Amino acid sequence: SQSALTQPASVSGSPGQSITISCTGTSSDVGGYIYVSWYQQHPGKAPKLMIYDVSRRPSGISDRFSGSKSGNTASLTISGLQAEDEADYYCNSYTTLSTWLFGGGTKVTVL
Amino acid sequence: SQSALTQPASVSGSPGQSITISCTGTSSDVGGYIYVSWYQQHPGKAPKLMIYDVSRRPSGISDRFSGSKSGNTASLTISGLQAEDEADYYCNSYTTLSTWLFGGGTKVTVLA
Amino acid sequence: SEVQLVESGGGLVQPGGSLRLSCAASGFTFSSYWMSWVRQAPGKGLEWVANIKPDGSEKYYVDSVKGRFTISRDNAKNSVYLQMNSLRAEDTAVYYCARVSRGGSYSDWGQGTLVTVSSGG
Amino acid sequence: SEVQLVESGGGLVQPGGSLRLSCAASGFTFSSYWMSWVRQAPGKGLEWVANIKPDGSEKYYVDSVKGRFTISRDNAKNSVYLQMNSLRAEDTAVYYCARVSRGGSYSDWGQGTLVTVSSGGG
Amino acid sequence: PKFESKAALLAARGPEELLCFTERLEDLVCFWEEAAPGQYSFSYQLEDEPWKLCRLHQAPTARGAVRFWCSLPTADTSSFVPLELRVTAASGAPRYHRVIHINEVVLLDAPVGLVARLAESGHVVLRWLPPPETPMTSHIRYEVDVSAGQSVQRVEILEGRTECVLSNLRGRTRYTFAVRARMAEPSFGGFWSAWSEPVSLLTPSD
Amino acid sequence: PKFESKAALLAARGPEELLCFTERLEDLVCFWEEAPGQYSFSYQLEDEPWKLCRLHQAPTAGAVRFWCSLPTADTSSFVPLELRVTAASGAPRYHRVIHINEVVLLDAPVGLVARLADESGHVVLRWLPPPETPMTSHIRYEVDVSAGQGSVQRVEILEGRTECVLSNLRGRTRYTFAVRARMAEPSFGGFWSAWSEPVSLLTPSD
Repeated sequence: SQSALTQPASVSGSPGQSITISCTGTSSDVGGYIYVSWYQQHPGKAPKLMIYDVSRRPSGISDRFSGSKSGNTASLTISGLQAEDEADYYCNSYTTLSTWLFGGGTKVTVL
Repeated sequence: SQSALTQPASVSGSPGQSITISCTGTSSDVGGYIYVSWYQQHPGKAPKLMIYDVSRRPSGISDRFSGSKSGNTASLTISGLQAEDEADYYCNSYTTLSTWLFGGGTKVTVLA
Repeated sequence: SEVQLVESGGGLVQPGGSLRLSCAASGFTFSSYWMSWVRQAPGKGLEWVANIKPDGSEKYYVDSVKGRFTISRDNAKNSVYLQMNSLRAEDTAVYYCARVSRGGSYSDWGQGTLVTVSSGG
Repeated sequence: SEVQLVESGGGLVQPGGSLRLSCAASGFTFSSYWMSWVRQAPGKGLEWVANIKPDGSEKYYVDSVKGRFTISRDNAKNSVYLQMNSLRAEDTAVYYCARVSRGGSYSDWGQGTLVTVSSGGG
Repeated sequence: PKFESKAALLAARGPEELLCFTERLEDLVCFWEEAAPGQYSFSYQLEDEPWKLCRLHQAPTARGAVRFWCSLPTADTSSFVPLELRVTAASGAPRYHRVIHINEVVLLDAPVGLVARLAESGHVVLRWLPPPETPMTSHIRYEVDVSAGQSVQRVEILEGRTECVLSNLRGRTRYTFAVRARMAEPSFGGFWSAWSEPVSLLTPSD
Repeated sequence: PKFESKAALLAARGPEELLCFTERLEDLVCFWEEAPGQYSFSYQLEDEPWKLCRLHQAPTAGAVRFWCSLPTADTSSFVPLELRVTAASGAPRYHRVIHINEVVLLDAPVGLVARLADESGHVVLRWLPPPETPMTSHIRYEVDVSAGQGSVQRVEILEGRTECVLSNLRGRTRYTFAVRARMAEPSFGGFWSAWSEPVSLLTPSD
């Protein structure tokens, strides 16, 4: 299968602190297009769109969530960490193979 | 699936010595019929009939191989153990369910 | 936020078996958006499976389902379909229906329908 | 010695696929003996699969194979057959053809044909 | 003691033909009866084994007839294999020629412990035990005989079941019951055993 | 400077209609040219409510060009972008529904070189993809073949391939070659770019 984008297995932080999740691919996907998005998933629930087009937010998403990318690595930043932010986070990118590719996923834990 | 007849995982012995392989079932199979047989299988080869009808030998089987059973347990004894005897050994029995049931198999190893 | 996606058609199936998933859409102009299927094996991550053009003239699949899965849609019935033939054990997952929006992002998700591919001991 | 059993029809198959095994017999009066199929998963033990009457009027199967496998025979061609439908991964084994003899024992064995059920395509 | 009784039973059915039967699937006896005495040779072929000769025995039966029997060696009593038999007169003439399987000529003992009892119901319940010292009782089917007048009733009992509930029986009659057994297992076969010891019972009225 | 060149290119083809194009899939400009008059430019993205775009105007000399540069936040792909140009009188001037990923206009290919083959005699053309453009593998090309005096030949180049070998050319003629590019990826689309800088070559004789 096509190898999923590389995300850290897990990141942790205290409430109020800021954390960042990385999403590394190639210049054939992440570094080749602006079509990069981020998703949040709580246990037993459907994924939720947090960031699209690298840095854009949907109408109901908090400004604590921000996105960026440099080179072939996209980054999701969560400022003012809260207990409700404890979830799985996935990135997604368009590829040269006319496919869409998710990342491995990052388990966020709040202390 | 139907649980295989209980055989020891592996038995070993020195050349010249005698070893015995056990085959435990119930009174509905091993202890219910005389239709108990033993088979020998060398690595990469097809199995070979050593004993049939509990104690009978086919033509060309060494008399070093002997079979018997008491209660619900059949036993295969190999006297004068040799290097060529190193193989897997399976027992087989008719069952009340009109099926035939192999044992788990026993690995015989001869130490020099 | 009124947008709703409801999957259907999952269940248990023998390996090699067939299965057809359905996704009823409402709350938006269905015929002008790409639709997608995304699956998630229990305890595992998200995996993109298939996309389909609004008019269905172009279709793309993840490698492992090509020749086995077929995505389709009925704009008059506001539905997306995923025909799953020759099902394998590794196809066992929760299958999500998703609306493709800005930048190809998946703005709306269904609750997913569970597909289990196994045999009996 | 004079008795010979040659299996055929094995190979790779996708799960759910079908496969038909054949066993050509020679060296004995084929039509007056029970015939049997025994399989062996790689590194595992022997497992009885099916028996068939000399006239083919009675057939028996191991439980996990009922409704999926069908044993048959053609006495005029001295052959035993095993139709295997809806193949599972646990059906992956070397399938032996055996002649049933005294006390139901398997006096003669074929060399076996390999049946592999997998998907691969990683 | 049990052989002659079973032999006479088989002699009762087709006294002229060749009769072979097994009791424990580790034995075989073939026997035929003729009018009084000729000399014969008993030969048999098992599986792939070469033809062998069986030592033929002879003894007179009351009413002056002679019984010729051969008790096959235990080593040659294997099941699920063709056993060809050939009885040849000393002249070279053929007397008998059969091909049997040991597992298909089973003759069990008669069932035991037959009990008849009434059910508030006016129905008769029969209960019995399988033939003693016999393994695999579960694969034995039975047949019960119901007789009153001068005149019978035969009921088939499925394998493993050792009891029978009878209805439609005439009131205030004296019924007598008996039950015999035989192998019913798919891979086995044989002949009906002798009838068990009978039991009687007087039914109630309407 | 690069916008005006591409605008004039699109103006040459269908001067009357509304012209929209993107360069980096992060931008969009729609423009039309007329013989000044007042208009209102409105657009609807995805399902978002209708927005108004600040409409600009400038003379081309004497025609006037009206263009709107969409906000970068509203330049998303794979979603319907409905456009409506309405006159100040309320009369409708234009009405289009486009996809941003389907109106790509790349730069012209560069580094076009024409050469004879070592022993063959045939002409091989080689060029480079449009500069500062990602995803080169999904760009297909078209080369133009022209000869002097009185005369045109178009050859389609498959995506990713940046060279062409031409046969069947007339001997001792002066050929001139040019190459343009466009998006060929299934999920994308657009228009032919401007021709590259041309190159000439004199063929040997047949």
